[PDB]
Amino acid sequence: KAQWIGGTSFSDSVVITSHTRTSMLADRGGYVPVYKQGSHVDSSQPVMGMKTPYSYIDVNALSAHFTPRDFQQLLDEYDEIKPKSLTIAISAIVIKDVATNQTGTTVSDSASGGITVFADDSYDYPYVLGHNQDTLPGHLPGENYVLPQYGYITRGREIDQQNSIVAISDHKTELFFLEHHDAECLGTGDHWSHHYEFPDDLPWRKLSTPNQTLYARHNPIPSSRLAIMTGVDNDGTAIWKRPEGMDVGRLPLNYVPGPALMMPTDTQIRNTTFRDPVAIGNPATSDRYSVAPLVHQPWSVRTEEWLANKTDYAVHNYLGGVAYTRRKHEESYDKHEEDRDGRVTNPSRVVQIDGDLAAPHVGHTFFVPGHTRVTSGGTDTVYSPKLYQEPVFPLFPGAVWNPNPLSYDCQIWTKIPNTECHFFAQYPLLGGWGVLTPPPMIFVKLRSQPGPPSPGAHTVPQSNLNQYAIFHLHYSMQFLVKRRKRSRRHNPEKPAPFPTTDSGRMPFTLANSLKDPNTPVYEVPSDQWIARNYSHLL
Amino acid sequence: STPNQTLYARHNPIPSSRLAIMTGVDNDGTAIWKRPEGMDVGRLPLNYVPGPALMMPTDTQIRNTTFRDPVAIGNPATSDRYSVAPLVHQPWSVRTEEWLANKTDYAVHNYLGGVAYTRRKHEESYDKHEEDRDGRVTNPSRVVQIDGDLAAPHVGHTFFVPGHTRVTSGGTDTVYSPKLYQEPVFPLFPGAVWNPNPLSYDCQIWTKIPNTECHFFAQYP
Amino acid sequence: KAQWIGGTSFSDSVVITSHTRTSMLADRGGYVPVYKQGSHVDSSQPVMGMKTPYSYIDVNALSAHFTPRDFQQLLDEYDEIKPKSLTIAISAIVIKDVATNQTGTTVSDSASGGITVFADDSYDYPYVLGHNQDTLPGHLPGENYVLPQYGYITRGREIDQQNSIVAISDHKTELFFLEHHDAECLGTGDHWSHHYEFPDDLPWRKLSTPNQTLYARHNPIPSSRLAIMTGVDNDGTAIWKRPEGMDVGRLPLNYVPGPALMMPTDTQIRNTTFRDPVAIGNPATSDRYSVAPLVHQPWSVRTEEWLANKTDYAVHNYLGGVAYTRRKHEESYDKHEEDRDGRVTNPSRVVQIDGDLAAPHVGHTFFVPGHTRVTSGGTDTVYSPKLYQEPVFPLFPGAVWNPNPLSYDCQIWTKIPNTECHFFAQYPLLGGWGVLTPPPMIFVKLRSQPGPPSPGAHTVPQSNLNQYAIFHLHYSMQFLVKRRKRSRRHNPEKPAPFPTTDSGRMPFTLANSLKDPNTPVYEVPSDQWIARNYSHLL
Amino acid sequence: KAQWIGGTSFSDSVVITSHTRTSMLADRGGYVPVYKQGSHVDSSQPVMGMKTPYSYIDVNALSAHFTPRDFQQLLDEYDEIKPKSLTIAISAIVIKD
Repeated sequence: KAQWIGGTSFSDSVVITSHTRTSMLADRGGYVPVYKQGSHVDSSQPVMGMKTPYSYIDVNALSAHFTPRDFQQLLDEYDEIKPKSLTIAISAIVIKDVATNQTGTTVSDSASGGITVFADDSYDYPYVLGHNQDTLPGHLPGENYVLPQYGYITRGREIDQQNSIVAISDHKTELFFLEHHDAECLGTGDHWSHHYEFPDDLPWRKLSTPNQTLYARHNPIPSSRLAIMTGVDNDGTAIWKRPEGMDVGRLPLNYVPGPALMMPTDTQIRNTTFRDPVAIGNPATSDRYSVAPLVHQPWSVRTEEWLANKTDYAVHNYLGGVAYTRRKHEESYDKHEEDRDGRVTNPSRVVQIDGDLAAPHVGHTFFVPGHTRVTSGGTDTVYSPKLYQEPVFPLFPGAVWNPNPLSYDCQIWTKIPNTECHFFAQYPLLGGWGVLTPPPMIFVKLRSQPGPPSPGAHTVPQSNLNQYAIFHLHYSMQFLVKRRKRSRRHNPEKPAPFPTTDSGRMPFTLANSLKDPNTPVYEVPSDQWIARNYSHLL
Repeated sequence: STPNQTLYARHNPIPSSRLAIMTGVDNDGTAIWKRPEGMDVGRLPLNYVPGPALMMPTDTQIRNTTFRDPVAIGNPATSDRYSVAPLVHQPWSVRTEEWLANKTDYAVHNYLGGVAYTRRKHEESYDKHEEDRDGRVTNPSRVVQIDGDLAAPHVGHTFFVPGHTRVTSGGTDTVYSPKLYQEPVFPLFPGAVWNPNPLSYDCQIWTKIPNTECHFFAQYP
Repeated sequence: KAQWIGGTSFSDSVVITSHTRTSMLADRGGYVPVYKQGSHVDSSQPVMGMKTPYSYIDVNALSAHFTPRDFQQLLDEYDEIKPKSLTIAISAIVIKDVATNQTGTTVSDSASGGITVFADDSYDYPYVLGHNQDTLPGHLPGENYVLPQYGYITRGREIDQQNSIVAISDHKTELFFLEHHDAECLGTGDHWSHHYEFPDDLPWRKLSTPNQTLYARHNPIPSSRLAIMTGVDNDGTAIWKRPEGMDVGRLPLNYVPGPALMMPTDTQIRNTTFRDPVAIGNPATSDRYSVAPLVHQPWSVRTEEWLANKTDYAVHNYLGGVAYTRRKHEESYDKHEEDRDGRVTNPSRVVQIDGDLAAPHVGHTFFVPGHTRVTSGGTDTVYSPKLYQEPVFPLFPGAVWNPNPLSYDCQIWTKIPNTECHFFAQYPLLGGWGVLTPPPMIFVKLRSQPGPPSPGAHTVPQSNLNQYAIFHLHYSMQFLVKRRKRSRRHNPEKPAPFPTTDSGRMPFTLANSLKDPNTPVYEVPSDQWIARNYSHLL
Repeated sequence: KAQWIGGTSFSDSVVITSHTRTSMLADRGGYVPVYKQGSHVDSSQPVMGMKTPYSYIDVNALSAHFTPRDFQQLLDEYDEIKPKSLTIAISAIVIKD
């Protein structure tokens, strides 16, 4: 009994989304390492790497599970979505044989073919899901999903021999043969499904924007009963000032904002580019590795211009911010690999509208007193210290922040690195939900059929029979949700902005022709859809 | 057991990322984006940052002058201080294999603020040698990690060479030239991952968490 | 229900190792004898031989069952491994048809094909397993295992007619048609498994090195209470000497070493080579047959040089020693058959570190008294007898020795020849475990499909349809093991040396490129891994 | 019943290490304070201190509990050691004059 699965079901409790897509297994070569030496002149760093004949299914995004309309209803009626479960089923396996002839390529069923699939419930192989690498089902059903090959990075002893750093691999090099593991041989007419359930421990990710500025919550009517020290006068007077309720910037507050990198966003107009936005490394010029979204901050802020409420607001993209690259939708001969070093035009930028818990901000202590009169001219040296602008405002004990919202393309989960102690790891900087035990990587490969054996004559094994498998991939995921409790207010509350396409056409639809009749162009919004829809009092 | 993988390289070297990091702005507001390939380990945006780090110099100063104290939170310009020596969980000393033909004796780098167990005298008679004062100790056990660490030894928070930040670029409100790229003490952020120091064979087994109102990760001394 | 089997499981009691490999059955010709006449000028000796259309599976090595890492953990945590069981399962049988055309070779499934497999539980066919002949699964999964053809040697009446000896075969010639025996026809979608259990009588083979020199075990403090006769003085004085405890060489001992051949190892530098190392034969020059590892001794000893503790120790290879030939790992067009007479460069030499129960030794009675004064000048003749150096120190009643350790490539079992009386046969000189009833030879052959029958016209049967079978071969083996009881000692005990590759790269890993980009080179240690890891008091 | 205790026992679950050592109690003086004044020129900082006639037993190290070989096997076969318990017994007290 194979049934095509699809459609979503909303309930008050739970959201159940189901897709099915024809998938393909290319024949992947045998285990091959990919060793790319690093260079200190560039930013390259040595990777030992491995490539595997196996291929896995990466279903991890919201965009995969929620149809755009299903993502719309998600926000309208709900708040606090948390993922509950994930099923994946391979079914309708059919394995073609590609026979290359001078006549031509003739594909024909192989009644004898098979595929071999298994999942890691033991997490015993390098867990490659959740790093936001583009292997996903195309947004369009009817766009075949060709399963990504599986590979994994491993490190050796990494030495700086010269301008170029190389890994000699005399340690810590691992070779995982997935061949050696219990897997389930499948063949035409076999159904393999793997059900999985996220921890109950996952946090509820709010779908709604905080109402109030963090630092302005109080009664504008009364004066405070506290007196902040403004500064000293008349040599030791230490004048005190009692802030009125209205004074929002000046009122002492119980709870500080979360951390901030206070990075420049389009404040540098200079044509020069940062090699890397934020990188914790210990080479003056020798090397580095980025920590890009090092904090939970808007990657890009709307920041409405003021020229008569300019129609196109200036969108500020913070260095270290991240934008989802728009995939090519059934796009033929536009691959345009000739653009190198991965320059990407017009990515989805995840622009927040500055409904943030706290306005975008950059200076830890910004003030203009003049000298601090401790370390005032300089400390013990020529070094002029305790400079007022301090980058990276740090996390203090009393503190409050919200992580990034859920973009429609946001990754759903990721694997909290297996490590002794971790801190707020449940909120990944880059995505939805850190999980200790994630959805297993489901490894699939064509059962290899070798060619005719030689009578021990030339000792070169004939290449495997060229063949490929195509199958339905059922993947259903259940989300726990809570219907929104509307703030009880007398105002109609302006909805989150409906998506906008550069084209001006409706988003997530097939446009007839963009300078072609041939194929329709599926249109995605100019910017990343953000799951934050309605205010809620903080 | 030692962690296998570099923190920042865990992913499939085969695919390109589906994210685009902003590399920098061009042509006055172009804001060029770059999609890192899977292989690019340093350049790939990551969900989980390293733990804190003091980025202290280890044998990079060759100067015969010595630090009175390695790390000390105190509020006297010259009046007083008290050390916080192993202020973070970091290798106290890293092996850091030399490269001269894979030199047989690797240069062991001892981070200031690192700590080494003093070798006790084993039934050692009349070698007490108290005449050496101020507790100068020769050849202590240095707890040298081999740099199998979760993340390689590292020192700069934001290290880059753009030129001016073009916020507080020449200076802030003053002559003070601010937001200097090298920031010491890379701080603990909300998403973060680290491992505490391993268990040396001489490592103390327990300690008493000070009786105090609120403590943070006190279970790992 | 066919499931791919793999992975190992360690327990305190038992080790269970499982592999699965795509296998192939070539079409082997009909029964053909191979008769090679012998020559007395050379060492050749006549063999009647037989070749069979059948093919068998030889799974016998440790390297097959234990993944290198699984062999590592074997030593770290265990001692005394003994083999418990062996399962073999053929499954996922698929039988291609090779159609040769002027167009080209087109393989296509044959829904009608079959294979015919059976096992000898009666040992009624010549048992060919366990002689260390290279038919084994390649170390790399993904290296197809093409089952070896089956053949057997038989002897006739062997006469020296001339310089060349020939077997006339007027006796003792046997013809085994495996066709005539009960076997199980298999076809696409059939599962055939054969479970087997070693005797309980097998000895525990220690994985740990003896601590103490055999001849030095005693209290260094006391003097002995025995007096050895050193020699006679003053014409009949017969001076006696009481050895002190420290004197290890001179102290009389209850238990002698095992046998020894005291063979020269690299002491001959001469370019001349031994035709055969050790051969019990009765032809002055007419003929011989080797007994190569005639005793349990180190085949090769490390024997550390002294030049400032020279980094590369001089490895001494005892004549009659044996070394495992390194197989070519997915190695293409390096077959290099042009090297003839089987000259092999750089085999795995099974080098012991001289942790032996007794140091390497060569002289039975070595002494320099001068004449024995029995048979002193000569015996009854010119022959000068009872020469002090006696080769082949013999096994005496009180005696103690250890057999060779278990190399990672060591064969697991062998069949004790069916014979009236045998002596210590349970320890094969060359390998792991002699067994009375070994794992059955599992004979497999393609079910033969003849070509179109002629209308009795040319009376030459059309060749069989060219076809070959490929299938999964599950082979699981269980080992009984005992966790090590650590010698209770205050010292950390230096581990057995980790493997070393000539390349310097980590052993048992895929190296990217050796002067090629094309395929990775799987790297095996310079010398045979030895299963002896930690000392234990003897 | 006084028995000399020693030796370690490894199990899959738990590691049990035992040592026994002849110990001595010196006669320690009465309560004495040690007051060392601090100096800003140096790094010295004032400590009031106290010294007690009492003496305590500090058993706290891994090296104390794990014999080097017992520490070796610890690593070879195990991971994730956490301390479970600690017993201390004074016995065979004999007091010289």
